[PDB]
Amino acid sequence: SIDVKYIGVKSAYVSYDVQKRTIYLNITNTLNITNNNYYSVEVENITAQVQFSKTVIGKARLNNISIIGPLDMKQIDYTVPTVIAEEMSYMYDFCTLISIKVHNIVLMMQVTVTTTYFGHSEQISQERYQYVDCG
Amino acid sequence: SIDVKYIGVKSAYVSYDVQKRTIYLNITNTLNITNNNYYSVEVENITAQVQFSKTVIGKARLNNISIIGPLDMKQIDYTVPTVIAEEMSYMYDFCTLISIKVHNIVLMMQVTVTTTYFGHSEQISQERYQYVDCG
Amino acid sequence: SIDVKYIGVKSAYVSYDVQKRTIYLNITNTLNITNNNYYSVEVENITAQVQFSKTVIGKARLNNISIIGPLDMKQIDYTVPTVIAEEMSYMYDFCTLISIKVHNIVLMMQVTVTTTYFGHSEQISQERYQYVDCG
Ligand SMILES: *[C@@H]1O[C@H](CO)[C@@H](O)[C@H](O)[C@H]1NC(C)=O
Ligand SMILES: *[C@@H]1O[C@H](CO)[C@@H](O)[C@H](O)[C@H]1NC(C)=O
Ligand SMILES: *[C@@H]1O[C@H](CO)[C@@H](O)[C@H](O)[C@H]1NC(C)=O
Ligand SMILES: *[C@@H]1O[C@H](CO)[C@@H](O)[C@H](O)[C@H]1NC(C)=O
Ligand SMILES: *[C@@H]1O[C@H](CO)[C@@H](O)[C@H](O)[C@H]1NC(C)=O
Ligand SMILES: *[C@@H]1O[C@H](CO)[C@@H](O)[C@H](O)[C@H]1NC(C)=O
Ligand SMILES: *[C@@H]1O[C@H](CO)[C@@H](O)[C@H](O)[C@H]1NC(C)=O
Ligand SMILES: *[C@@H]1O[C@H](CO)[C@@H](O)[C@H](O)[C@H]1NC(C)=O
Ligand SMILES: *[C@@H]1O[C@H](CO)[C@@H](O)[C@H](O)[C@H]1NC(C)=O
Ligand SMILES: *[C@@H]1O[C@H](CO)[C@@H](O)[C@H](O)[C@H]1NC(C)=O
Ligand SMILES: *[C@@H]1O[C@H](CO)[C@@H](O)[C@H](O)[C@H]1NC(C)=O
Ligand SMILES: *[C@@H]1O[C@H](CO)[C@@H](O)[C@H](O)[C@H]1NC(C)=O
Repeated sequence: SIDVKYIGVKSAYVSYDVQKRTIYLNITNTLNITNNNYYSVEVENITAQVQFSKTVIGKARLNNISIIGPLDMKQIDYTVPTVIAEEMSYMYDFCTLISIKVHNIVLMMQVTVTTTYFGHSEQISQERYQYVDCG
Repeated sequence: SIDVKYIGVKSAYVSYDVQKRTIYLNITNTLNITNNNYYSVEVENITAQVQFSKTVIGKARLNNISIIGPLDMKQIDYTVPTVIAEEMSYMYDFCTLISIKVHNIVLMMQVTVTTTYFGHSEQISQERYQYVDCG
Repeated sequence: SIDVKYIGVKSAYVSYDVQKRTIYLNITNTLNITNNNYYSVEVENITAQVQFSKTVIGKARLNNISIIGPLDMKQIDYTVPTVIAEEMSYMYDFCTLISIKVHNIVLMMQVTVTTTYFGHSEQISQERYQYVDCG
């Protein structure tokens, strides 16, 4: 990345801003902007690139061979009982939340067992989070 | 990365800002901006790049071979009972939260068993968090 | 990275700012800005790069071989009972939170078993945290 910007409200190169209930009288504004941008990003000069994978098996006895990749979830139990017994009561639940395994952003790249790779990998995440808002 | 910016409210190269209830009279503003940017990022000059992987097995006896990658979750139990018994009571739950395994940002890169790689890996995360807001 | 900036409210190269209830009279502002930026970042000059992995097995007897990567979670138990018995009572729970394994930012890079890599790895995280706000 080159230019990553997070701005809460207002982003401006030039901002002539006047707010409310304001007197803006007898103003002479002169502005000259000579802006130039030159970009040379991700230039590659490879005369020879070689990726080689070789597997050779000869008169071999293989048994009980197990290969497991990443992210192996096994024998997982969730138990969230919710028992509510009432007896001449006044129940007032305004905003009650029961969240189980809530995912917002899941970015996965090159999650493998055997990988051979060359170059650039980029991940960018921007957000403005707000889970619960009870007024 | 080159230029990473976090700004809460206002980002400006030039900001002529006037707020409320203001008198802005008899003003002469003159502005000249000669801005130049030159960027030479991620330039690679490789005459010869070689990646080599070789596996050779000869008259070999392999048994009980186990390979497990990362992120191995096994035999995980969650138990969150919620028993509520009422007897002539006044229940007032305004904002009650029960959160189990809540994920917001999960970025995964090159999570493997065997990896051969070359270059640049970049991860950028920006956020403005707010979980619970009870007014 | 080159330029990492965190700013709470206001970021400005030039800020002519006038607040409220202000008298701004008889002002002569003259501004000249000659700004130049030159960037030469991440330049690589490799005549020959070699990565080599070789495995050779000969008349070998292998047994009970176990390889486990990172992040191995096994036999994990969570138990959070919540028993509430009422008897002519007045329950007032404004903002009660029960959080179990709450993740906000999880960035993972090159979490492997065997890794061969070359270059640049960058991780940048910016946030403005606020978990609980009970007014
Ligand atoms: C604004 O400029 C004009 C022309 O220069 C002038 O006649 C006028 O009086 C100015 N305003 C005030 C409030 O003086
Ligand atoms: C920008 O404009 C102003 C306005 O008169 C002038 O004086 C200045 O020479 C200009 N600059 C360029 C680089 O054109
Ligand atoms: C890539 O092309 C040629 C061959 O290597 C080289 O002379 C040139 O300078 C390179 N270009 C850049 C932008 O580096
Ligand atoms: C391992 O080998 C034994 C006997 O050779 C077999 O009973 C067992 O099932 C094998 N393991 C697996 C996971 O299959
Ligand atoms: C603003 O400028 C004009 C012209 O120069 C002038 O006549 C006027 O009196 C000025 N304003 C005030 C409040 O003096
Ligand atoms: C910018 O503009 C002002 C306005 O008169 C001028 O005096 C100055 O020479 C200018 N500069 C350039 C670099 O153009
Ligand atoms: C890459 O290209 C040629 C070959 O190595 C070299 O002369 C040149 O200076 C390089 N370019 C840059 C921008 O470094
Ligand atoms: C290991 O080998 C024994 C006998 O050789 C077998 O019973 C067992 O199942 C093997 N282990 C696995 C995990 O399969
Ligand atoms: C502002 O400038 C003008 C012109 O130079 C002048 O006539 C006026 O009196 C000034 N303002 C005040 C409040 O003196
Ligand atoms: C910037 O502008 C001012 C305005 O008169 C001028 O005096 C100065 O020479 C200028 N500088 C450049 C570098 O252009
Ligand atoms: C890379 O390219 C050539 C080959 O090594 C070298 O002469 C040049 O100075 C290098 N470029 C940079 C920007 O260092
Ligand atoms: C280790 O070997 C014994 C006998 O050789 C076998 O019973 C056992 O299961 C092996 N271990 C594993 C983890 O398989």
